[PDB]
Amino acid sequence: PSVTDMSCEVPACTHSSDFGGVAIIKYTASKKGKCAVHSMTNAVTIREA
Amino acid sequence: YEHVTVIPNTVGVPYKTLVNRPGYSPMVLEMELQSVTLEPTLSLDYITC
Repeated sequence: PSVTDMSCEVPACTHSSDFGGVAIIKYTASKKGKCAVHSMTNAVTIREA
Repeated sequence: YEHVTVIPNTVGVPYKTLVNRPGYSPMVLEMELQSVTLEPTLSLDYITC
């Protein structure tokens, strides 16, 4: 599946040794399926696969 | 979480304060005074009749 239009919003952040942030992403998809997530920076790490 | 406030010495008027903690929604408290009493320490000297 393909996704075409997206936005990002960050309501909270705290730079602790645990996971101290949350993000919300909007998307539009052509059909049902599965997808992978990945970060393009080195200083920020993501839990979900 | 510790919070400190100051209230004037008037009976019968409510007051409000705001609690703000990063990462959480804000909270509002309401306070009102009903009575204040003073009491000295006494010692007896003599009596008359």
